[PDB]
Amino acid sequence: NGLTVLPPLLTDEMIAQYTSALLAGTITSGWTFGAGPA
Amino acid sequence: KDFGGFNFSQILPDPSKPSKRSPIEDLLFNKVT
Amino acid sequence: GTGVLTESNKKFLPFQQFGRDIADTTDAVRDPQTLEILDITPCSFGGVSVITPGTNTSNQVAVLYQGVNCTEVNVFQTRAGCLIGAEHVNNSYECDIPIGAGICASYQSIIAY
Amino acid sequence: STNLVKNKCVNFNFNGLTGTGVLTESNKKFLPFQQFGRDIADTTDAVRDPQTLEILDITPCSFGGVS
Amino acid sequence: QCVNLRTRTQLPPAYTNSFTRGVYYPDKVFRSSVLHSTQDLFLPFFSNVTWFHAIHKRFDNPVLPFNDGVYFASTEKSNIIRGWIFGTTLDSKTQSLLIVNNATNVVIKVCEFQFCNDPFLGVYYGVYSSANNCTFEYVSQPFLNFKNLREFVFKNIDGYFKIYSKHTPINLVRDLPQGFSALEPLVDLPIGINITRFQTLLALHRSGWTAGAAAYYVGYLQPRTFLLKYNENGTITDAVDCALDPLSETKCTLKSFTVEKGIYQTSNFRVQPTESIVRFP
Amino acid sequence: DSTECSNLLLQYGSFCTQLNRALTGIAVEQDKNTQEVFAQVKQIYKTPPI
Amino acid sequence: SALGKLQNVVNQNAQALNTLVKQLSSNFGAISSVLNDILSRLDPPEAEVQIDRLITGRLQSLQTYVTQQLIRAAEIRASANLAATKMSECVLGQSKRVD
Amino acid sequence: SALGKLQNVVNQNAQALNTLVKQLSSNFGAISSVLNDILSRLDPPEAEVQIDRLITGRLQSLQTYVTQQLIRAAEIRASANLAATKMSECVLGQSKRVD
Ligand SMILES: *[C@@H]1O[C@H](CO)[C@@H](O[C@@H]2O[C@H](CO)[C@@H](O)[C@H](O)[C@H]2NC(C)=O)[C@H](O)[C@H]1NC(C)=O
Ligand SMILES: *[C@@H]1O[C@H](CO)[C@@H](O[C@@H]2O[C@H](CO)[C@@H](O)[C@H](O)[C@H]2NC(C)=O)[C@H](O)[C@H]1NC(C)=O
Ligand SMILES: *[C@@H]1O[C@H](CO)[C@@H](O)[C@H](O)[C@H]1NC(C)=O
Ligand SMILES: *[C@@H]1O[C@H](CO)[C@@H](O)[C@H](O)[C@H]1NC(C)=O
Ligand SMILES: *[C@@H]1O[C@H](CO)[C@@H](O)[C@H](O)[C@H]1NC(C)=O
Ligand SMILES: *[C@@H]1O[C@H](CO)[C@@H](O)[C@H](O)[C@H]1NC(C)=O
Ligand SMILES: *[C@@H]1O[C@H](CO)[C@@H](O)[C@H](O)[C@H]1NC(C)=O
Repeated sequence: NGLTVLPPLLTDEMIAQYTSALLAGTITSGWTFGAGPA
Repeated sequence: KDFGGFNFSQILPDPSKPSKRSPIEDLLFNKVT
Repeated sequence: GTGVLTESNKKFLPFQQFGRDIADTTDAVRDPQTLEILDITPCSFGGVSVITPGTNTSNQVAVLYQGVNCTEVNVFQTRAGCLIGAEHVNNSYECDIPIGAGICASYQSIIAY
Repeated sequence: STNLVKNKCVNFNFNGLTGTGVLTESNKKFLPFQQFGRDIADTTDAVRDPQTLEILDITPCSFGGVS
Repeated sequence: QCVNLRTRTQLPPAYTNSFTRGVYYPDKVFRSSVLHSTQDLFLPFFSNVTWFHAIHKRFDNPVLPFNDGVYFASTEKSNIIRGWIFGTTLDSKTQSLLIVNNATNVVIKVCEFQFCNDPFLGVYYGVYSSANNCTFEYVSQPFLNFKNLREFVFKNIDGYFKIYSKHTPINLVRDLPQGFSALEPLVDLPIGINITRFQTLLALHRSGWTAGAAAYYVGYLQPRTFLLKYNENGTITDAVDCALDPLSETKCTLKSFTVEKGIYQTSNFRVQPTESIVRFP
Repeated sequence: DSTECSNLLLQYGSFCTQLNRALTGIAVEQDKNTQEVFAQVKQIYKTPPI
Repeated sequence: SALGKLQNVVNQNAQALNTLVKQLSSNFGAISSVLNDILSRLDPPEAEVQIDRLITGRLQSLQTYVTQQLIRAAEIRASANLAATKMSECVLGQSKRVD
Repeated sequence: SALGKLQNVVNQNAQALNTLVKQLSSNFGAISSVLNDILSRLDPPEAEVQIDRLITGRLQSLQTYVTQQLIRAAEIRASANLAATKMSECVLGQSKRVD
């Protein structure tokens, strides 16, 4: 009836990849990666 | 303006301008229409 | 009504004639002459979006039909919909113009990636 | 067709178009066929006098809050 | 007086591109520095416009259906084209409109003319045989390598026949020039009669007869929306056809002639019902 | 698909444009929210194999 | 009930969509809620009035739905800003802020 | 596009005001959008109906505009509270909060 659902720009695998990158940075580099180079 | 080599001319107010604004502030007011 | 009639796998009881979904819209109907069940899918409707760079750079455009398969309208099928006028490349770049479902568009002709 | 007054808030009736506004002299150079004038918001802010071929701006009558 | 012309050479009419011509002022409202969207009878951009020639032996005077509106383009020198004929049956049974410009003055008449099969004017170096019931007369100012471009738009809405005109100095030899020129409304005519067919009037040159070099173009109007641009002086300088291409549709939707980089929602696509099915017991 | 209903609906003006614009703003806002929350690093770091 | 906050947001959005679709079934004081029935059963002078009643009821429903969607969008935006703040201060650094 | 955030606020406010003035030109199902035309062309028994239609349409438009302004005002208030927090914690002191 005219209703459409737009897909999200970030898919679930890409969001999971972002979380994986954050986890890898915080495990291997601590807080250094958040303020500059890892 | 003796600040040990630090220059703040771009953020301090300009005496030459009637609005008494900084060059950055003047740029910001110019860039908004 | 208006719709697309497809073969149905439903098991209508003999009294039952037309089927309604959760939202009380008629999603299945029985033909009164030959007792077979047909699904009624709503006709394809979607938004038409124009992907373009600045007019200073170029006048080329691409069109996105949201939620519409490519066979009911440089043709590329995305989850967001059918994209006409942009070539799909296998290389990955940063997002310039967001299309959706992980797909973005850029100008280099207009490419989608 | 009565006399035309300017710089006052009056009820204007130009060729069947009525309203209330201050009629002032205009600097808009109209084309010979055009009679009315509109702004961005589709409101008539300029008019051409039928008796004398001149252009007048209609500024709306003064209004504001009283605090 | 009527004369049959029997020295024509058979040739099909040509076709060419309209480009961005056929634009006129939709109303009598002055607008300054604004963009205005109008839904009127307009000629589409880059449309297929019919091309007719007058050259020597070609003498193109067919009778064309009026449709909802007519765009007439004239690449003219020496003023061969003098006027037009409008009506339904072009005889005394119905009432017809006649527009002529002879050597002295412009005459507009609404009469029941007994028209010739081949009506024309003549200059030495005959339009109708009778006019019985004349209901309206109007005398006006003179309207008039190819040197002159004369653009006219004729509309018949609510019993009012609108004539829009524009004169452009041109120097193109054969086809239409590419550019923009807004047509100012020239004559608002109160006729209140039915018009479905028209025919233009040419002028012969006598020294049999010779046809002067002229070319005209016929286009038809369709109901559509244009986005018009008004400058600081209130003159229309640019227009956008909202239904021509998706880029102009985006320009029409955003109400701007410049579109920034990005994705913009412009329309809704609905699959139209191809057939109607009835199923009864 | 009613033409008469749409013709009557046109008398009320740009309500439909306002509603579509608001929904579009919400839809882009959700993507902006997801970018703000998750896309805070521009390097995709990976763990060592051991 | 560990994941109640997300389920609440999903349920609210689905319920709003269901209510908006359900509002089409209401006639809003007209003889029928179906446009085709009104167009096929009545002359245009009274069918215009019935369609007008349907249009105003549906438009009121749609405006109401958009209004709660905007309010929920504001709430989700505030929650997302808080989540971004937690991601910046708790994950990408060590925070001295209590609780 | 450096100052896009302020420009979006200015554009939204101007667009809302422009749409609000444009809503006056809609008749909302009446014969005309001009009150003076209705007063001059019709008797008061039908004029009351026509002004009733215009009043309800314009009132709905104004209520919609006020609701949108309230939501935007809430968003700007949240942004201003964030800006005040940044002014207190980043300019008037050194902050240990990451990002
Ligand atoms: C601080 O910076 C300002 C601007 O960056 C300097 O002013 C410049 O001075 C040079 C030579 O003295 C001139 O050629 C430039 O035109 C000046 N720029 C402007 C914008 O005025 C200033 O000299 C620096 N130092 C101090 C101590 O103020
Ligand atoms: C020029 O030719 C046309 C076409 O043949 C002539 O028109 C015919 O006139 C006769 C008059 O008796 C009619 O009966 C025919 O029906 C007409 N034909 C058409 C197609 O309308 C016209 O009369 C000729 N001109 C002259 C001066 O004779
Ligand atoms: C114009 O129409 C003629 C036939 O009417 C056709 O042959 C020609 O190709 C058309 N031109 C264009 C540009 O479509
Ligand atoms: C106008 O004339 C055409 C044919 O000459 C006819 O079909 C049509 O019905 C007429 N219209 C009116 C309003 O008389
Ligand atoms: C032009 O036509 C008008 C009316 O038909 C007539 O009065 C006038 O004399 C004509 N001009 C010439 C030069 O014959
Ligand atoms: C039109 O002309 C014919 C013949 O001259 C005449 O019989 C008829 O009455 C006229 N009609 C009108 C309305 O004058
Ligand atoms: C507008 O008119 C002025 C003179 O009144 C002229 O200088 C200017 O060029 C005109 N603008 C355009 C776009 O033609």
